[PDB]
Order: sequence, then C-alpha cells, then structure tokens
Amino acid sequence: GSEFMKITISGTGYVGLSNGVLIAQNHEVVALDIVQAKVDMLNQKISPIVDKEIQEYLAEKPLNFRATTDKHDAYRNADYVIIATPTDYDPKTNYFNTSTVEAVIRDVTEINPNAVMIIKSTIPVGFTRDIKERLGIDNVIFSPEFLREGRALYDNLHPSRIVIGERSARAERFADLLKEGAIKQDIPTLFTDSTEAEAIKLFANTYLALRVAYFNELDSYAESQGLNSKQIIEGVCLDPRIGNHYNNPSFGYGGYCLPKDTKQLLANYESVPNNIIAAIVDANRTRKDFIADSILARKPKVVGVYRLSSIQGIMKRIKAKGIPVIIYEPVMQEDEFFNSRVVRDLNAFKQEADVIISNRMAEELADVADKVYTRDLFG
Amino acid sequence: GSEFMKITISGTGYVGLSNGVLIAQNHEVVALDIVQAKVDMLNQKISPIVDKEIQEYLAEKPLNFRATTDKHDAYRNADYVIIATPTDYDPKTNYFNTSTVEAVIRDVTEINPNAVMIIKSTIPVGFTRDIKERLGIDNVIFSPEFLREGRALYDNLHPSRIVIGERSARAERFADLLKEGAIKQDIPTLFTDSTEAEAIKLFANTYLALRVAYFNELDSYAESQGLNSKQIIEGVCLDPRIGNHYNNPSFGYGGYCLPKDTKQLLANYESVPNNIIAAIVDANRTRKDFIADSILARKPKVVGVYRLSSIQGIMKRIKAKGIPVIIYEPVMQEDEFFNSRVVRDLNAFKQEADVIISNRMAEELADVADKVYTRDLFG
Ligand SMILES: O=c1ccn([C@@H]2O[C@H](COP(=O)(O)O)[C@@H](O)[C@H]2O)c(=O)[nH]1
Ligand SMILES: O=c1ccn([C@@H]2O[C@H](COP(=O)(O)O)[C@@H](O)[C@H]2O)c(=O)[nH]1
Repeated sequence: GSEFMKITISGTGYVGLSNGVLIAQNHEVVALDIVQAKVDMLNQKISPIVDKEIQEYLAEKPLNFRATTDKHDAYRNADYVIIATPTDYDPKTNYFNTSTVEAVIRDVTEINPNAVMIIKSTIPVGFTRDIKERLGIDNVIFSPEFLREGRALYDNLHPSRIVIGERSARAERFADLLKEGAIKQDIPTLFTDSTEAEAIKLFANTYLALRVAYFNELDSYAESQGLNSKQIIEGVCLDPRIGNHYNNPSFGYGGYCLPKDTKQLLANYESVPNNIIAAIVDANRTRKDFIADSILARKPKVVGVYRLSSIQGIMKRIKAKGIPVIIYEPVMQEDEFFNSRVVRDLNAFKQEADVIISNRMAEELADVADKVYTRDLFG
Repeated sequence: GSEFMKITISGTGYVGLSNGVLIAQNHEVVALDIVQAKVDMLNQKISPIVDKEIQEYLAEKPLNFRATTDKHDAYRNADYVIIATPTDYDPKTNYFNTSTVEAVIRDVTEINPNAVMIIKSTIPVGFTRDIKERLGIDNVIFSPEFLREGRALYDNLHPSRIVIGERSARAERFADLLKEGAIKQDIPTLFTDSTEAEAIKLFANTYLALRVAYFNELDSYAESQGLNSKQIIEGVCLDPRIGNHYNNPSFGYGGYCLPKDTKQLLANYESVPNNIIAAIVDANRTRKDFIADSILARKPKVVGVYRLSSIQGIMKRIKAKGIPVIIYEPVMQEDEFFNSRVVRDLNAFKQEADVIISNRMAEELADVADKVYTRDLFG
C-alpha cells in the first residue's frame, strides 16, 4: 500500500532531517539517532540544526514525525529507510569513510530485510553495486542529494531535479514521495542505474569548479594585460549558451564540496586519459599563486585578510614569503588562526594592513577601498 | 543627422552582406567589392552567397542598397564603413593575416577621414588600439560578429547581443542602427573599450570548446568504465547552473572556429600562468587518441568514415596504425581524400567496412547499427 507508508530516516543532519520533514507531511516518518539528547529535542518539535524552514515546519505543521534511539522501533515495518549518516572523503589518502552507511545497511538487513534502503549520504562511485554484491542483498539504492546546508528543506520543497539510481517501480514510488511533499510542481525526474547515479554529483560539481577556474583564468589574463575583466566577462556571458551566472572572479573555487570533489573525480580517472579533469585541480593552485604574486608585488609590510575558503590558500602563500598576515573575522573567538593574529577592532585592522584582501567586496571596506584587493565584480 | 545615414560595407561575404542588408532597410547602404561580377550580381538583386534570408530580402524587400567596385563612390560621404573583408589566423605560425582590413583602413583614411570604421572581420587581440596608434587616427572601432554562415541575416535579425568596442555616442549610434533593423526587440547591448571587445569571441568560443571537451572526458570515462553516458549527462545537466545544451559527446570539438580560436587564445597566454587554457587544446588530442584506440581495439580490417571535422583526426590516427579507411561523403566528387578511397555506393561502403564511424548517428546507418561506432547521444 503506497497510500501511507513508513519511512525511517537514519541520520538527523540537514540531509536526513530535510527529507524526513518533507515526507512527514504525507507519510509516517521515524527519525533514528544515536544521541538521546537529539531525539528528545526532535520529539519536543525543536530542530537540532539551523534551518529556518525545518524549524518552522516542525513547530507549526502537522507532521507524522517522531524520533527514537531504538533501532528496532525505528526500522521495523519501514517501507523505505533513508540513510543520511556522515561520510567523508580524504583527498590526501584517497580514503572514503563510509562506515556509518555500512553500519546502517548491517542493521536494516538484520532487523527488516524487506525495507528498501535509499542512500542520500555521499558515497564513492561504485559503492552501491559493490555493497549489494558483497552482502548478497538487493535492497539498496543510491539517490543524490542536491541540498544547501541552511536551506535544506527549502531545496527539497523546490528541487532542481530528483534522481534515483534504480530503474524500477519501487524507485519510482520513492521519487513520488519526494514530489508529493514538494511545493514545486512537475519536478524533472530521472531514473538511472546505480554507478551512474553515484557519479552525477562529482561530474556536476567538477563542472562548476571548471567554470569558476575558467573565469578566474580569464581574470588572470585581464589583470596581467591591464584590461577590464567585467567588460570581457559580460560580453562573453551574453551568449545564451554560456549565461551570466557562476562567472564572478575570485581567489579560487572553495567551499565544502568543490575542492574535495574535483580531487575525488581526478582519482577516479587514474586509468582514463584526460587533460581537463587534472587541469581543474591544477588551475586552482595556479590561480592562488597568481593572486598571491599580485599582492606581494605591492610590497606590503602587513596583509590584512578580511573574513575567513580560497583566501586561506592566499594567506598561506603570503606567509611563506615572510610577510605577516592579520585576520578580521567577527565569528572567530580565538585571537590566533594558523599562527596569525585575529584582530577584533575593524579600525585597528584597517589601519595596520597595507593591503586588505577580500574574496568579495563589502560595504564596511568602502572607506579603505583604495587599499583593498579583490577580484569580485558582481557581488 | 542620424535619421538617414550612409553606411558602406567593404567585403561582401556573409558578415558584410548580412550587416548591409539589415541596415539597408532604414539607411543608405553601398557595398564595395573588388570583383566586378559580384557587384553586377548584387545590383541585379542576386546574392553571391547562399543564405535564404539574404536572398529573400534582396529580391523582395525595398532596400536602399547598391554595389560598386569604385572606392571613391563607395566611401565618399559615408558616416560609417563596416570592414568585413577576409582575415585568417594560422596556429602553426601564430600569424594573423589582417592585410585586407589594413588596406581598407588605408583607403578610407585617404578618401574620407571623417568616416567612422567599424571592424566586423576577426582580428587579433589588441589590433585596433595598435592600428590607431600606428597610423595616428581615431576613427576605427571593433564590434564582434556572432553570425552563423548560412543564417547570417537571421542572426542579425535575432542577435544574442550587440557589443561595440568603444564607449561613446558614435558607438551607441552604430548599435542603434543594428537594433533598428532587427526583428528581435530589447537586444542586450554592451559598450566596452577596444582590446576588451576583441577578446570576447576568443573567450566565448574557448568556453564552448571547454564545455565540449569536458563532456567528452566524462564520455571517455563512461566508456572506459562500462557506464551509460546518457544517464550521467542527463543527471548532471538537470542542474540549471549547467543546462541541457552543448553536452553531446563527439569525436572532439571541430568546425571552423573552435580549433583555431582555442589555439589563438593559448598563444595570447604565453606570459600568463594557466592550466585550463592549455588543457582545452591538449584535451582534444587526448580525446581523439581515446576514440581511435577504442576503434582499433575492435581489430577492424577496414574502417568506414561516414561523412566529412574531428573525424578527420580519428581517420589520421587509424591510418597511422596501418588500417585502411574508406569514406562515404556524397558532397565530395573526388574518388580520393588524403590518400583514402571515397566510395560512392552506400551499400558497397556498408559491406566493406568492418566498423563504420560517424560523429553523429544517421537514419541511413540504421540497418548496420550493429557495426556503427558513434558517441552521439542527443542527435
Ligand atoms: O561566480 C562564482 C561562483 C562560485 N564561486 C566559488 O565557487 C565555490 C562554490 O560556490 P557555491 O556553489 O557554494 O556558491 C565557492 O568557493 C564560491 O566562492 C566563484 O568563485 N565565483
Ligand atoms: O553538444 C555539442 C555541441 C557542439 N559540439 C562540437 O563543437 C563544435 C562547434 O559546434 P557548433 O557551435 O558549430 O554547433 C562542432 O565540432 C560540434 O560538433 C559537440 O561535439 N557537442
């Protein structure tokens, strides 16, 4: 009976909780977490994470949602179990820690072998086909998540698309759950085989890194040649095949996904001839070298870093040349970061820095704009 | 008086004639060409080139348009002279032949020094700033053309954008001429400085080559790993920041612009640190090596090339390994191309070829689809 199902969420971070609150509008959702304090909060309709829509829906909407620390209570009778536990890929060792996902697969297989597991956690390419073969089970399907931390429920209410890594009626019924709870209508939906679904986010994020790296190389050329980067970029981006988005120069692509995913994809190309995949990684190092060299050519005695992630790579290079860096970051509470002073008073920071670097311009740097170096054009 | 101006077109290829017919709907246009036969045809309202809309407008619309071989008749009293003469960049020697453009600048400067020249021909980055300085003149402005041969007047009637490489009222009046004749309304219009305008097409075409090269590397990986490329590409391209266009795998980017422009841009980066610009060129060689290797692994005794431009690079590599190639190309009338037989009978071609390669699938290859190798997914 697909009319009213039980869906268990294993993992209460933004991915699991966003999916759980979305589905609890129409089905029975039970959230499993190992931490009793998190379970008690959820049962009191308090979100353990910061996400405005998740907190609003938990507090104000009638959701058939509850939490528990009991695995048997959580998995028994579940039609689907969404696995959204933490995973991490380390590019230095090429190790992808999937232990939390494998622990859930172990527990569901033992407690309810008829449940269909949907992995939303990030996993390595080929993970699902391999784990099914290893354990001799069939009830595991991967589905990528395209959510932004802080707007995770909003992104599930208005998704770019839904992709489920199995071609079957049970995969389509899970996609239907995601569409039923959404506000956006006629959401693009794609069903693929397993390993293909697991490769989508690495190829999508690596294209975004390539696009930023390309506009950054155009910007390196414009600076080197004394040209106006904004004029060139706006003219280029008026071609509708290119578009006016994701084209703002910076000190390099950063954030929590692009640096690691581009490297993870390159490792997957160890036996595949390529030049672009490897260049996306190299390009970022070259761009940071160019930006650092431009700053160092101004012969500053102290460089001020306004806000703290590619700017970290710039700071590293400036310090390697023996020039002190001071940091302005109101969110940090320590007085030192990577051996550099964190200055609390903005006016003291502005006065001492000979060049203030910022990945993006800010209103509060307006009065010292003359000594601000930023390649931001569009805000 | 901008109400009714005289605009001379120097060059009657698709760029000059498209611009001339567009502007002749509202102003006086005089086309100058060195070839008397071309002038006589134009005066009889016959187009010397193949372009449906150009021929329809010349024959059916009231255009204030005429042609002449007399430079004095053509340039005298002109408010603007559009320079659309042939130019060519040779990547092997890094030589950009701009002789025809410099000859027009010479003639207009002597005959009518008050005319404002608009260069639409492709020229090297920095050309206009340098020629103005060299000759001591101010009346030359570059404006990129974004036209497709065969639909050149259509692309001027519905342009992606208009970019004029000078910030001035006389530049804006020329943009107004282009907008007045167009069918599309509220056309995006950008005014830039000179060298910036000259760099736009190289950066736009190189992004398109990068995009094709990236989807081709994704395709190399999918083939190498036994995965369905279409599933991965459709999932990736459903991200609206990426889009479902210009994402069809092929044997490499080709055509008349991308191979040369990517190399021209790389030459311009001789003193600018980069990895992506150089990788776009290298990637195409690597992709052609991958495609050739995939074909050669099938141990064919004869490879059939269905239609003739990246497939040429594949043919070169197959022949380097000592395997004969036969070519099916109805448009060619010779029986040999680069030392390979051109076969006229499609059934004879199909029977003799052990593997038939085609950059895109075609209906007439449907009955031999089993031995057809193509990476086309979308048509
Ligand atoms: O136009 C852009 C868009 C993104 N980024 C960088 O790419 C990374 C991913 O951006 P986002 O997708 O998280 O916004 C971030 O480091 C962001 O600053 C840019 O440099 N320019
Ligand atoms: O999705 C695409 C789009 C373009 N191209 C290739 O890129 C070059 C430029 O295409 P166009 O802009 O002339 O259509 C041509 O060789 C074309 O086959 C592809 O391989 N795949």
